[PDB]
Amino acid sequence: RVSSGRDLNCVPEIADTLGAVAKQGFDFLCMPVFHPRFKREFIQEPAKNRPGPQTRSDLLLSGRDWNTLIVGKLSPWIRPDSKVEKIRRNSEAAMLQELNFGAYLGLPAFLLPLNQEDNTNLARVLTNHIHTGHHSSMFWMRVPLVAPEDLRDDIIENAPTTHTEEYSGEEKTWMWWHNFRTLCDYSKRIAVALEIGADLPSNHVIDRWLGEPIKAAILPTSIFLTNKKGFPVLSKMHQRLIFRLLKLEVQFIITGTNHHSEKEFCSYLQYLEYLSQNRPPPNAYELFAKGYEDYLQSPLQPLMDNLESQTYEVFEKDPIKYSQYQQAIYKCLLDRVPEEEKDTNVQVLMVLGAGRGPLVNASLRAAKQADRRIKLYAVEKNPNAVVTLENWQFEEWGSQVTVVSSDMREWVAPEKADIIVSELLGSFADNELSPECLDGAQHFLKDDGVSIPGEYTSFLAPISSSKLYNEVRACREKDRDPEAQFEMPYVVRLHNFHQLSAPQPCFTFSHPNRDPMIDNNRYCTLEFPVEVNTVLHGFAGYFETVLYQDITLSIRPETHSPGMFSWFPILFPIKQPITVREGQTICVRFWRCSNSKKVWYEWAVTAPVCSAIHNPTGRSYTIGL
Amino acid sequence: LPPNAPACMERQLEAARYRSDGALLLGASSLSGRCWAGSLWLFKDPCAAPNEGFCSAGVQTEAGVADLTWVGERGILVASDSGAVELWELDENETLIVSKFCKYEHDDIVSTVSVLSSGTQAVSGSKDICIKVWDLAQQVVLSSYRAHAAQVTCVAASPHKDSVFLSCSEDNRILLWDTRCPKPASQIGCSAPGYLPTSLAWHPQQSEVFVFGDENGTVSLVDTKSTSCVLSSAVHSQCVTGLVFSPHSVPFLASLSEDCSLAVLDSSLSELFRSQAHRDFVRDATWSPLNHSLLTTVGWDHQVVHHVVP
Ligand SMILES: O=C(NC[C@H](O)CN1CCc2ccccc2C1)c1cc(NC2COC2)ncn1
Ligand SMILES: Nc1ncnc2c1ncn2[C@@H]1O[C@H](C[C@@H](N)CC[C@H](N)C(=O)O)[C@@H](O)[C@H]1O
Repeated sequence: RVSSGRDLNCVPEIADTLGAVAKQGFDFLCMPVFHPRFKREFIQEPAKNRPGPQTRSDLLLSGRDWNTLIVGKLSPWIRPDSKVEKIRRNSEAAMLQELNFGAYLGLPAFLLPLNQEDNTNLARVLTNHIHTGHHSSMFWMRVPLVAPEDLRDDIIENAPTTHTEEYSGEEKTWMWWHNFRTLCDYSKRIAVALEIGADLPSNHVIDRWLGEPIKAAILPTSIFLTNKKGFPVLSKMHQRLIFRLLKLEVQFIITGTNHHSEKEFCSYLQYLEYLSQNRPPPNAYELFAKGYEDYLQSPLQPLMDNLESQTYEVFEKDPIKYSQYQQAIYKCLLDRVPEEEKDTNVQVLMVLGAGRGPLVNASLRAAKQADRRIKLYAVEKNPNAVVTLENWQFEEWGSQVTVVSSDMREWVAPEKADIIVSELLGSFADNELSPECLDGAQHFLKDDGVSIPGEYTSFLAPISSSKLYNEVRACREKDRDPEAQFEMPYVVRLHNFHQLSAPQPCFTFSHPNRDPMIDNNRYCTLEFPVEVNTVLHGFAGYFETVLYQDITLSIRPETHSPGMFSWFPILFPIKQPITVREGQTICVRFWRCSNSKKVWYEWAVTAPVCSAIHNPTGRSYTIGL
Repeated sequence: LPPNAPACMERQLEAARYRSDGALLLGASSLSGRCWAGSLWLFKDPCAAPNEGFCSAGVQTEAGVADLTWVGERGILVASDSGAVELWELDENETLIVSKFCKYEHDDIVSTVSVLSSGTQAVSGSKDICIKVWDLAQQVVLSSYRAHAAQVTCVAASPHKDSVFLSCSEDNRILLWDTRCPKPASQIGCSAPGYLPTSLAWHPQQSEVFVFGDENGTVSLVDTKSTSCVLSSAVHSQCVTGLVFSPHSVPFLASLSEDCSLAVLDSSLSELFRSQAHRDFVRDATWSPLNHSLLTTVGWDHQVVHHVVP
């Protein structure tokens, strides 16, 4: 179901009002905490000394209701950015007072408008309040898709509505938000309450906003059409935006009065509930990915650390990775041993990094499908998993499988392999050091031996997202470089973000590698044509791999394998957001670096402005060899 | 204390208007405390107000009273916090005040109402940024105009033309309206873009002259056809919230302000009188019909003050 609230600017009796809106089906209520028309004076007498009470009492509701059911609204007369000095001063004092009152009450959220370009003083006062005392309250900035000035009826004879289109002008609203939250240093407490108008703006806007921290969408009753049965509904295009907002998981806010007198109020809400339970259901991927949205996971050490039993357990459930491997081994066997040879030829297969055995079993199932004969080695450096393997070997596999407990770079093979099978890949393909491992193992592959996988390629795309930029910022730790968190990639189910350009290939590796001198280091320059105005916060990483011939795996969104939850995208942040304009090209540069002990990435943006080179020397992140 | 009349009158006096027979209309709101409502009062004895025991009539409105006006001689038109415009009609005995219609058409507080010259129509202004034209007889919105870009502060019907009215808003526009034109509104005055306009009074004789007060305490006199600021005076230290011309042959102008004072000015905007009798915001002024030197103010200090003016 949808979670939703009623916006009201009139509340005669707080207890009755809360009850009415509760009955109608709303989860919460947005209402003034002082009377909207009750202008207060703070400086000059006599109005300064107006006898109180200044507003109604906290006792009117239970603490629990204040914390869960009420959203506060700033008074419409509070104008911290007025040109009149006395109004600015009173508005400052009043703003403090109303915010302090909401903090006193323990309100979960509080709405403030951005309804003009200059909000410098509003931002300053809010920032000061955020840095005073201790409270967890959210601030919702009420901002419209379309500025009021650009929605006005064309009805002023001598001030026409300038019908010639402005690409930039129609984005003024986002720039209001952007300046505001910049002044406030991306405080995680300042989110967006996006107001939808009757006329949706042009498409280009909507795309960006969806990378921003939208906590609520405000729907005025006046934007609702009315159908055959006289019920409130929405235009096809409004349905689209609603569906996007649902996928995002915002709260919906109904504002304004009932414009369909022939029905109850809850009819608007009934329509939202309608659209909600009318979305496509969670696909196989989205069922497993369900709790992980925008959750940052710090870099794994594939060699220096050992995976936990429950880690193997969860991934062993992948509906496609293993059957894809089975197929690749199936095809390879057929191609390597012709029909007349189906009993004379026993192929030697080595699973390199066997974990708890699923690729050993997949191997066996592939042979009992191609009707060919195989001898299996199962090599694994995680001695704890070696426990699982060796119990499997004794209870089931028998002598067909030889479990080896060591590093594949170290093992002295008793004989050469026909095929090495391995799944050593990270979200960025080579960031679990698959190259280095298979390079050190290849000496025991036969001169015509096949490696599954045969190759892999990494991909990058620039992205915009305040939400993720903040998540990273929040990864600052004591006892290390105060900016180290920006100099490492995170595995993350990217959710609240805007992808600024189509993915492009970054690094590629082939196995086996019959390079005279092998060098896994890399340097790559990418040029990303951008066609909106935005702020670059980092680069999503993806990969693709060829297991064998046409048998592949992918997390590149365009060619993503269906149901494959095993790898989320990776994120390379940048220390400082960079402004990009419609038509500009983003140029990034990535290096793969190494020494005998570790491998790392370094990166830099060089257009439209330069960033600092990130992670020089592996100072903030490396992967140990 | 009359039947169906509340025992208590909420502290914040919003409006005061004399009928032609000399009786005083009052609007009040509860702007603090538990209940945020409002009330309507009739005082045939003007000197008796604001006393609830000695009124002629009185009624509770659901929400606060942001603005009101007389309709003819028995009708009372109200701008409510609820977003509703409502018409209350006086008893034939004039001892009950009874709801006639209450239409929820605005999406935010209705801040301002004016009765048009014919008395059959009215215009309202809201924080929802809309201006609306009503058929009082048929209880419907005839026209809805979204001319402005911020909340509407004030709307004032011309004395004599049923299709002409002023409006002003926090978007810094003063609009002269004429609903006979295909594009009904026209941006006026504020010759150089000034401080936001907060109050409007048409001249009761020269149907093409008005005054406007601004947020900075300045009252200015405008010619419609000339469109230059004829004269202005820094009359107040704070926002000017109302402007009211006397019924006199040579009309005086009453100016009221959030600085808590009342001022009275001649046709050239010179200061003749000033009363600091209030100790909270002054909200309305109404000139005695029976005695053209008597003037009545109300404030949020709950004082109903009667002034004598030279
Ligand atoms: O992309 C992720 N981690 C990077 C690793 O390279 C993923 N591989 C995947 C294959 C695999 C197989 C056996 C043992 C470990 C691994 C680790 C990631 C995905 C995710 N998916 C959620 C688990 O349910 C969906 N959760 C947290 N991390
Ligand atoms: N250099 C190495 N030598 C031996 N084993 C390794 C090496 N590097 C990684 N591994 C193991 O390879 C496995 C990689 C896993 N992603 C694959 C697990 C298992 N094959 C599965 O697909 O479920 C882990 O269990 C690692 O412990």
